[PDB]
Amino acid sequence: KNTNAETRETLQELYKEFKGDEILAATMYSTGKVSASFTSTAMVPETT
Amino acid sequence: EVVLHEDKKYYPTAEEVYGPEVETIVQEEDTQPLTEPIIKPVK
Amino acid sequence: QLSKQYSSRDLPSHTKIKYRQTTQDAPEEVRNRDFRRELEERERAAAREKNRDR
Amino acid sequence: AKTVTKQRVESHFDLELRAAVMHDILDMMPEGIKQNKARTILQHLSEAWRCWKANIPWKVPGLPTPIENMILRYVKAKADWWTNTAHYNRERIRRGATVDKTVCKKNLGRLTRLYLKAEQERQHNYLKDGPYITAEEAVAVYTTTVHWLESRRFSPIPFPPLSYKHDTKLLILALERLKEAYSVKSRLNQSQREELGLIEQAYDNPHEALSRIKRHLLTQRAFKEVGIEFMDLYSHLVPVYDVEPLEKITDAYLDQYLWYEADKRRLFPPWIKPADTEPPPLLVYKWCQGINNLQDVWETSEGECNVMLESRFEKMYEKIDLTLLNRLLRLIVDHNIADYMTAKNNVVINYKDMNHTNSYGIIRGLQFASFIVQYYGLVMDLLVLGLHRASEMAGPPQMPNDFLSFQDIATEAAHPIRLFCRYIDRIHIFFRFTADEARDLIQRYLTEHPDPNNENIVGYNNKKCWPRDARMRLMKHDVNLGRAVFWDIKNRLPRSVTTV
Amino acid sequence: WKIPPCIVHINENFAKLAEALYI
Amino acid sequence: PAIDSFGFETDLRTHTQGQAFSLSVFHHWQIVPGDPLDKSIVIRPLEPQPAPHLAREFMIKTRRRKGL
Amino acid sequence: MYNGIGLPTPRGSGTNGYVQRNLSLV
Amino acid sequence: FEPLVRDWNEFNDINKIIIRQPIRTEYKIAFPYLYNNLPHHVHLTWYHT
Amino acid sequence: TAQCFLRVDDESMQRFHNRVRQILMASGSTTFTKIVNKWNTALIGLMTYFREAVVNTQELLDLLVKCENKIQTRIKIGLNSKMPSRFPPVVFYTPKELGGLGMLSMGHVLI
Amino acid sequence: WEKWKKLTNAQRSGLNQIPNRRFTLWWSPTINRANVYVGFQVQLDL
Amino acid sequence: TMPKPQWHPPWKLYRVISGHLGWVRCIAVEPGNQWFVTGSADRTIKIWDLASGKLKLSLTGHISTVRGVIVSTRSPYLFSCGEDKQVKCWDLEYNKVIRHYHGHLSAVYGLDLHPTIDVLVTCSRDSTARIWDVRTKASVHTLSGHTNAVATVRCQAAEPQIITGSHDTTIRLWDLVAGKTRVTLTNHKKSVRAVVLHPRHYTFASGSPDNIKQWKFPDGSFIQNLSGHNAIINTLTVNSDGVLVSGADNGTMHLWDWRTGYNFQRVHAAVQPGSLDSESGIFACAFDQSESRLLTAEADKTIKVYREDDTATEETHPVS
Amino acid sequence: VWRNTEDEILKAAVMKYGKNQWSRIASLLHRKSAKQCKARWYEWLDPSIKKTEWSREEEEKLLHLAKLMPTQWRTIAPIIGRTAAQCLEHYEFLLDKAA
Repeated sequence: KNTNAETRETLQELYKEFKGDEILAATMYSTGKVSASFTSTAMVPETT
Repeated sequence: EVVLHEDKKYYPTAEEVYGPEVETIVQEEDTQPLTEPIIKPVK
Repeated sequence: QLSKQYSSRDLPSHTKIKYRQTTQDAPEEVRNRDFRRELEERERAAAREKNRDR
Repeated sequence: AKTVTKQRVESHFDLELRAAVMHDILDMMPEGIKQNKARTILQHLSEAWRCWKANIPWKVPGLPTPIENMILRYVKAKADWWTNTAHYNRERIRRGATVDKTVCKKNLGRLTRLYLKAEQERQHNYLKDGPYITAEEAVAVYTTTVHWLESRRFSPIPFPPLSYKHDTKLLILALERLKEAYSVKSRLNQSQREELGLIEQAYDNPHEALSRIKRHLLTQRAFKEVGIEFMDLYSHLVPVYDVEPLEKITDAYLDQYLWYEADKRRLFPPWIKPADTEPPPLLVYKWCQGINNLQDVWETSEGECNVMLESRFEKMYEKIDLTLLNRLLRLIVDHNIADYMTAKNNVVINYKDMNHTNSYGIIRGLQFASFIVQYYGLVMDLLVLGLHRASEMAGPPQMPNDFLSFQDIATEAAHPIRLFCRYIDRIHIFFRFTADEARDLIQRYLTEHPDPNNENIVGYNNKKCWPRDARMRLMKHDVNLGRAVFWDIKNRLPRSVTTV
Repeated sequence: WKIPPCIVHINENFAKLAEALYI
Repeated sequence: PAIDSFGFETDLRTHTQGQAFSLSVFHHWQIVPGDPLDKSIVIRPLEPQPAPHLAREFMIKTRRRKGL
Repeated sequence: MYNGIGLPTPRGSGTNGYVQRNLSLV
Repeated sequence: FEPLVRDWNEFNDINKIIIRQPIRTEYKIAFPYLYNNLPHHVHLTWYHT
Repeated sequence: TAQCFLRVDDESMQRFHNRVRQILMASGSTTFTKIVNKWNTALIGLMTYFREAVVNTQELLDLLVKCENKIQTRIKIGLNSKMPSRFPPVVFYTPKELGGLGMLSMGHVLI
Repeated sequence: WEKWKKLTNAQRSGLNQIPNRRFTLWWSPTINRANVYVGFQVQLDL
Repeated sequence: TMPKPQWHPPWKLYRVISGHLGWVRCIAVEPGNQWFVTGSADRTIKIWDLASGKLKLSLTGHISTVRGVIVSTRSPYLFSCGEDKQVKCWDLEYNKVIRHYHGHLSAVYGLDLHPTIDVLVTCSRDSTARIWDVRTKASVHTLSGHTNAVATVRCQAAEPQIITGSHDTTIRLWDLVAGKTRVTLTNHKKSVRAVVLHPRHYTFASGSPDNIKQWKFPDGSFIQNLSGHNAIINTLTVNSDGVLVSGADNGTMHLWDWRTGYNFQRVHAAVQPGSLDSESGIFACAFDQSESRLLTAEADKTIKVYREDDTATEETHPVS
Repeated sequence: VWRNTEDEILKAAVMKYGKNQWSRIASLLHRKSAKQCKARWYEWLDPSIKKTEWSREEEEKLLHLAKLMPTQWRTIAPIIGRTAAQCLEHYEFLLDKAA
């Protein structure tokens, strides 16, 4: 992306001033994750 | 490597689950229409 | 105590048994056959087919 | 000893499913010596099925594994059966084999549940695999929209003033539009009776209303939940969204207002075309009559080629992104209205007993969603044409052009793209190439997607409705130009935004 | 063998997106 | 003509209730009414050509199949 | 004469499938 | 009777044909095999009595 | 300098057909005159949109014959007979002032 | 031609038979003719 | 202890066929070894080529799970049996159902053919078995006396001719012509779902979650236990060469020696990609007629085909 | 709107019948419908909704999100555990205290 000065200088300053994050960084029988993730599509599928 | 939901492969593939020497057929639609008898008659 | 009622489906039908003939596969030829080598043959032939396939 | 016919098929499937369970484990992997609580493992099994159907993560806290595996296995058996039956009947209904009237309704209900399971998964995957649009594509899109608007000399749309003169006209139009729903005045219901009450009282006191509206527009960013359901058109279904009457009124007004101001300030250039000036039979006439009036359009003497390509944007209303869309709306309206619109697309969507939260796409059953779709489509017209040709088509901001006109003949013939119309999300483009433009295009096509085996001819789809005397003739140069043109247009559109 | 009786993630590129846009 | 010899049997027997009956043999060749070489005679490609153009078409179609 | 005109079977068509020749042909 | 069972061809090319007398169903039934492709379950009836 | 030949699209024929299909399907709870009011609305909405693409599409003309006569047949079935002489055309096409049903037709053409 | 209380289920649905009934009475010397195909003749009651 | 068992080579997975849309519940091989036939819980009966594994044809007549199929040695007939309470007779020269045997009162759990006469035995969940005359579709005998689902039935030409193992955990050997129970074996503690007969040894085995048992004809006398496979046992299938395959319901399949009762191999396959691990389970096993290949029909909708390992020897695989 | 009496009749009805039989609970209430019943319970009368003061980490997280995902209150709220109307009022309140 060499589209314009706005984008070049943007990505420069972004890769410069931008450093790792804090809040969401932290915030991102058997147990039952199988049954949960199977009768719910709104979960990541475990098969074991 | 941001994986657009349209691709999103879960599920390790066949070759990777079975191995390099076992073959793996996948036969949905079949050959051989219905009208072609299995045992043929004689004439 | 055998009733006289009856059914449309129990009317006589298909009253001869088709016996498996000589060419199809009679229990005689099954008495004979060598299966292992025949099968090895056809499996190799199929592998050659799907080789020429790719 | 009666057969299993057509009305005992579901009942019989369950007799035998729950018999099989009772054989299966609750009496052949016990060691619950006492009295094996089979009557309660069967109750789990029926609640596991209800939770699968409602998309609820079913986990019973302490329950031995063999029992949990038995239940999960059998619910997956029932789910495979339920889903394959839904596939089967939908084909029957689509082509026309049933007229049975309980199958039509059972099947609309089955496919609504399946759609909402797929959808809740797609929103979860958004929030997990992160914004699909990079921080380079988003910035190119933003900067390009800024350059468009600045070269047009647009004048952003301001907040509906306090003593604005037209507001009772705009609200009278809103409410007329809303009553058109209940034209017949049927048995409607409680909720439609209440909505009609709201319309009438805001018809009587038009300033309590406008006060309420501008208050909503100023302070509210958390709205009620909307209900969904499907309209069955026998060949596909259509979602239909049900919003609460108070917000329906505030959106009706905002709809009218944005469209009035946008058209007065000339936001939408003339190729965005469900336009108020003609009906669709007249657009078809004007397109034929615009092609025919291009300059030397029917000549092939020197080996030119005309290509008419037409496609669809393939999922725009569903990969709109609410953060990028907020900022792109802010370039245009008052940050209050931009925020109201963008926060109103993020609601809880509810069907019989399944609920989820919209976070990725757009609810098309809002009343300003016409505006949002056509503005986003403007941004993608810009990614397809480029700013230079789009500004030649739209003409200088002091002197716009009309639908398919240019200013001179130099500008019209200065480029391959001669006409462009975009119905809501359908795209019809008309190119006119010279011999060497065509040759170079095909060169760079083949270089990347080489077809040595003459298999380009196979995929090509024509219209099997004219006789072969009138269809398209697939020669090598022709089908290769067709594919090169498509390959070149589909490369301008990032895949995280829309595709073709 | 006793049976009981029946009765969010966020990526971190959201942050780099939002702030790249503010810049 | 060998051209119009086709199905004439069925046509005749049908129209006359089989009372008449036709048997046929080749007898001789003859000149076809056509000018085999005129470019200003064009083919309405399915309607039946009138006599001035039978050999014109005959050539066009025969080569179109064979002669190129 | 069924000369390639008409229906295969006028059974589920809502017509009697009766055919005629365009009398105003010339 | 109800029909017994239920793209491109070259012999049907309209540039290569000569229609001097137009085929009709009487011919297609008089000569089943000459005048018809895939003629199946057909009786060839003829009479020069 | 050129001619445009028009036809109705395939997906527009299919959408008309599905619209008639749901008329007939949701009519065991309507009265004869409402079944015919919906037929009239759909058929005007097709003819006044397309208008000469309909004349040129030989597949519509058949669609309209079969669909019109399916609507008539549902009215017969609503009474309890399909005899063709108990229900001449007069009872369907008579305007609604003279008491008829008031159908508008396009299936009496020659195809 | 021919210019609250609360109703049970089968009153709030199921057609209204009266307009069908009067369409049949009006068109009735046609719907009830004598030259028919198959049909077995019967006298109305009284 | 016992003599020392014969050393048998091992078996290795070599093919995995995938085309069904629900559990695959029964499998069988042609007489002449060209094709095998599977019947599944997606209600279809598929017919696969045994060399390549290509699907030749799929028949759809049933209304529910096909729970057993078999193919007649004497006539060009396939017999299918389902959970819709129906037993069907497919004729393989038109590929069409020609005959249907009506009279059971709940799902038909299994079905077998007499090799000499033309009669049929079927076992069902109404806790009875029935003997049909193949040719006039009439029930000649209703073998009653169990007190629960009759999980399985086998028939032979010697005597007694009919062996049914049930879910009340007992086995019965029946006199056919008399049509009543000779011997009642109550040695198993859990439901008996698989029984098998040796091709040349007047002996038969019967499996249950407790342990397989071997017994001796014709009065059903105990011979030995076989233990180690502690899982619900869905199939037992015995080779000519004393190989005995016992396939279970939690996926695992063990291989034994028929004679000494020594379990020499244990296979635990892996489920097809998108399956849960609780969707591993084996419903049918079958040796081909060369008795070289072993097909299995699985609860994850697969047909796993195992072959004999040609490069192993007693010193590669010591016998314990 | 809603009055102490009706709110308590609701409470009693729900706690008896269960939390998915909205139509009968509606029937107990004079001039109240199941939409309103369900909304009232899930926003104000549910006892897993907490009416307390904000932890400082709650608040700093609040502002972090409202910057990440601007104006999406239904999406934000569950990630911190108050209803979206609470989150919204408190975010404007922090903005104005710092105004």
